[PDB]
Amino acid sequence: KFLPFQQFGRDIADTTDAVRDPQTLEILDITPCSFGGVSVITPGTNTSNQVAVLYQDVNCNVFQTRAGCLIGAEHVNNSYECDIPIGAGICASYQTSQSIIAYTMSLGAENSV
Amino acid sequence: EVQLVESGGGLVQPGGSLRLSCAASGGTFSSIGMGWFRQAPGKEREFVAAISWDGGATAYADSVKGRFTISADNSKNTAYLQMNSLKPEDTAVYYCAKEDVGKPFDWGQGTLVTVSSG
Amino acid sequence: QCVNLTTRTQLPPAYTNSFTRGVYYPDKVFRSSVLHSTQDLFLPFFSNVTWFHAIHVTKRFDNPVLPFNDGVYFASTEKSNIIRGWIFGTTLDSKTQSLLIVNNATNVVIKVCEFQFCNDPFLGVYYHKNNKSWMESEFRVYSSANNCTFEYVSQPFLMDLEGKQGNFKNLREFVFKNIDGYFKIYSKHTPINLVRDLPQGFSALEPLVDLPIGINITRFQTLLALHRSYLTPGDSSSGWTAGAAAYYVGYLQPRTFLLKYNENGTITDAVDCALDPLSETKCTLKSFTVEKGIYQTSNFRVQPTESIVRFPNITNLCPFGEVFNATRFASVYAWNRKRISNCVADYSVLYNSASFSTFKCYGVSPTKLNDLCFTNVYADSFVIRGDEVRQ
Amino acid sequence: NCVADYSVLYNSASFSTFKCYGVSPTKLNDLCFTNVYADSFVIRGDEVRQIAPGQTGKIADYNYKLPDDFTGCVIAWNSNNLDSKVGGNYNYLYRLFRKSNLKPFERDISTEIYQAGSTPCNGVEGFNCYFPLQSYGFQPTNGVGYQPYRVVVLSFELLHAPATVCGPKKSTNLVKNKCVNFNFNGLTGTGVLTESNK
Ligand SMILES: *[C@@H]1O[C@H](CO)[C@@H](O)[C@H](O)[C@H]1NC(C)=O
Ligand SMILES: *[C@@H]1O[C@H](CO)[C@@H](O)[C@H](O)[C@H]1NC(C)=O
Ligand SMILES: *[C@@H]1O[C@H](CO)[C@@H](O)[C@H](O)[C@H]1NC(C)=O
Ligand SMILES: *[C@@H]1O[C@H](CO)[C@@H](O)[C@H](O)[C@H]1NC(C)=O
Ligand SMILES: *[C@@H]1O[C@H](CO)[C@@H](O)[C@H](O)[C@H]1NC(C)=O
Repeated sequence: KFLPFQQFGRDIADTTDAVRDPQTLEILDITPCSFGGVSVITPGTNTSNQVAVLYQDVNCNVFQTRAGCLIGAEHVNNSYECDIPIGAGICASYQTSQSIIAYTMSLGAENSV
Repeated sequence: EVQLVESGGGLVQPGGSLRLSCAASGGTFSSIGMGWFRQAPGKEREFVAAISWDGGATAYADSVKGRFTISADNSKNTAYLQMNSLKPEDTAVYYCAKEDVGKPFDWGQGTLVTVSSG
Repeated sequence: QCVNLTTRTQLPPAYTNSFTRGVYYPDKVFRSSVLHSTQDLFLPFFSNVTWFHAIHVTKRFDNPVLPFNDGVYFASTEKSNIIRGWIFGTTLDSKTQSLLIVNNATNVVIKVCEFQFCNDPFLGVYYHKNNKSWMESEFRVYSSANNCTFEYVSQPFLMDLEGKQGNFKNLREFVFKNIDGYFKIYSKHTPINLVRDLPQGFSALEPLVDLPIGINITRFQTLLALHRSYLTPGDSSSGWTAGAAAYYVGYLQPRTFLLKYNENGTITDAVDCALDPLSETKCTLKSFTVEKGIYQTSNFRVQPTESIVRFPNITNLCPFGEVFNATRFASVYAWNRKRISNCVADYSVLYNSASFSTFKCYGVSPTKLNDLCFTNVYADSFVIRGDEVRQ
Repeated sequence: NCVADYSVLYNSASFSTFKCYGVSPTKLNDLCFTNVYADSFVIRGDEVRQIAPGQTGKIADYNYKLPDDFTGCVIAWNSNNLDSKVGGNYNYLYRLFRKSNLKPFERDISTEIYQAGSTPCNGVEGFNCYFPLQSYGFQPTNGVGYQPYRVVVLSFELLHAPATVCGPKKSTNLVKNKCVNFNFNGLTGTGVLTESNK
C-alpha cells in the first residue's frame, strides 16, 4: 500500500492491480485469466485426414513454438523449404508411415562462390 | 417467550357450544402454523387443527369433522373457534400455539374445559 | 391390492458403441443444394448404446426403470410384440397422469389417464387351442382408471404386421421430448437386415405426433408382454415366460452441428462440427474440402472456476452495542437524541433475537436486509406495554 | 385446421389491452398463423399485470406465464353475474406457495406440502402442513375490482405462415403464369409463377 485514502492500483488503462476495496486493502498483481485463439494446420483432404492444432499463446508430442504451442506435429534436426507458414521462423509441411512435421524454415541452397 | 392468553372455558352441559378467544399480542406477523392443541388427562398431546395466516386454509383432524370450525382475524390478530356436540371424553384442556419465523409452537397456559352434567 | 413378484438375481448392464444416429431437420422447411448449420437437441456422431438382455425362461430377468432426464431416444426391432407401451410418472400411481400406448392388429389406441400401477406390472396373453390364435384376457396391469382426459384411436400407419416370421428385419424409431408442455413422438420405419447389430444407416425421422402434456417427470418404465405356458401342478417351474428383444437407451443434450442438403432435399453427407480439428475448420468454411494452409477457428478461452468474495470485517465495531448493548434503554420520558452514523449498521442483533414483532413492513427481503447504508440509527429511549402495538 | 374467425373479437366491449401484436402492421384476418392454443382460465381479476410482459405476479409465479415471446391475445372480459353462487363461489380455487418463478408452460397437479417450516406432512395433516389448494369463495357482493374475471390467452408463436388455421371469406381461382402477387395460405410475396416438379 502507498497511502490510506487511495489504494486502487492501476497504471495504464486496464491492468488495475487491485481487486475492488478490501478492508485490508493493499495491492499485489493481476492474473484473472489470459488465453488466446487457435488455428488448424492441414495438408489437404485428398492428401490426408490428419491435422495439427496450433494455439496462439499457451504455456504448454507437444512442441513449444514462439508463435504458439503446437500439438500434433514433431520437429526435426534438419530443415527443408516450406510452404505452410506458422510464424516466428518455423513452418510445417507433410513428409512421409506418414505424419505432419514442423521445422525451422530453410533460407536456401548454401554455396560459397 | 411469547404471550398467549386463553379464556372462556369452564363447565358446559353435554352437547353445548363454546366460543373461546386466543388473543395473540403481536407475533412477528409472519404466521404460517396457527393451530390449537389438546391434552386429555393421561393422554399425550395430539394435533387438533390449524389455520393458515396467508389463506383461509383450515385443516381439521378426523375426530373434529363438522363439529369444529376455527377462524382468525388479520385485523384483530386473534383466533376464535366454535364447538358443537360436546361429549364426555372431550373434557380436557386446550391450547393455541403460535408457530412462526423461529418462534416454535409458542406455547401458553390454555384453559380447562369441562364437559359433564354435574 | 398389489402382489410383489421380484427376483433376487441381478446382472450388471453391458455397453456397446453407436454409429451415426440421432439426426433430424431443425425445421419443417425444405431446402435444396444449400448448406446450413444447425443448433438444437440432437445426438452426436459417436456415442454408446445400452440394451438389456430381456430373455428369461441363458436366462436373465431384468425389468428396471429409466429416469426421464428431458427426453429419451429409443429404437427397437421387435417381432412378436415385445414392447407394448411405456408408463410414465415420477411416482407411478393414481396421483400422477401416465401414458398408455397399446398397439394391435385392428386399431392404435393412445390413452393418457391415471391408471393405478402395481409394484411389478406386466401384461399377459394366452393361446386358445380351438381358435388357434392369441388374445388378451389378464388385464391386471391397472387396478383403477380415473380422471380420463385424452383418448386417441387410429389405424396402424407405419406397421404392416404381414410377415408371419420376421427375423429382425425392421427398424421402428421413437423420439421423446418434453418441452413447453408437450410430449412429441416421432415415427420412422426403414427396412434393414444386416449382419452386425448396428448398420450404417442414416435417415432423419419424420414428425407424426404432437400431443401436449404438462407435468414434471424424472422416472418412467417400459412395459412388456408375456405368453402363458400350460404347466402341470407338479411341474414346479419358474412361472415366467418371455421372448427375445432389446432396446437402446440414450439421452439428450443441446449441441451444434452441420447439415448439407441434396438436390432431393435430404441430408446426404454431414460433417460433425464439434468432433475434431479437421471437421472443426469446416465449421467456418462452408465447404467439405479444404486446401493446405492455416485456418483459424473459435478462440481458446479458459473460463474461471473460483468466484468468492472478501468483505470487510471490523470497519466500525458493533454500531448499537457500544452504549446500548443488545437492547437496553433509559426511562420512557427521556427521549435522548442518540444517533450513530458512518458505521457498519449491521443487523446481527435481530437475526436470532427472541419473539418481538418489528415494524411489520420489511420492504426488501424481510429479515435479510443489511444492504443499505442509511443515514443514521437514531434509537429513541422509551418503554410501552406493547399489547397495543397497532396503536 | 379451422377458420379462426377473429372478427368476433371486435364484438361486445370491455376486454383489455391486447399488448401483444409483435408481427407487423396492415390487416387482421389474412395470415394463417401456426397454432392457436386457447388456455382460458379464471382468476380473482384483481390485477392482470402478471399476464403483461414482465411484471411477474402472484398467480403467474406458480401458474400461466409467457417467458419472453407473448405475441398473443389476452382478451379478458369482466363478468360477475355469471358463474357466481349466491352463497359464495366455492367451486373456483387456486394453489399457492409453489416455489418461485416456475417454468412458464409447465403445469403441475400435486399437493403434498411445501415444507416451509420444519415438519412435513408425512401423509397426514398438521401445523404448516396445508395442501396447496385454497378455495376462492367468490362473493356476489364483494367489490368490483376484485370480483372474478374471465381471461383467455393465446400462444400464437408465428414461425410458419402457410398453415391450416385461417378462414377469410375471400376466395379466388389459382393463377398459372401471371406476374402478380400471391397470398396463398397467408404467405405474401411478388414474382412470376412457373410450374415444375419436385
Ligand atoms: C480483519 O480486519 C483486520 C483489521 O483490523 C485485519 O486483520 C484483516 O483486514 C481482516 N482479516 C483478518 C483475518 O484479521
Ligand atoms: C487429390 O489428389 C489426387 C491425386 O493426386 C487427384 O486425382 C485429385 O483430383 C485431387 N483432388 C481431390 C479432390 O481428390
Ligand atoms: C512456459 O513454460 C515453461 C515450462 O514450464 C516455463 O519454464 C516458462 O517460464 C513458461 N513461460 C512463461 C512466460 O512463464
Ligand atoms: C535433434 O538432435 C538432438 C541432438 O542429438 C537429438 O537429441 C534430437 O532427438 C534430434 N531431434 C529429432 C527430432 O530427432
Ligand atoms: C448484552 O447482551 C448480550 C446478549 O446479546 C449479553 O452479553 C448480555 O445480555 C448483555 N451484556 C451484559 C454485560 O450484560
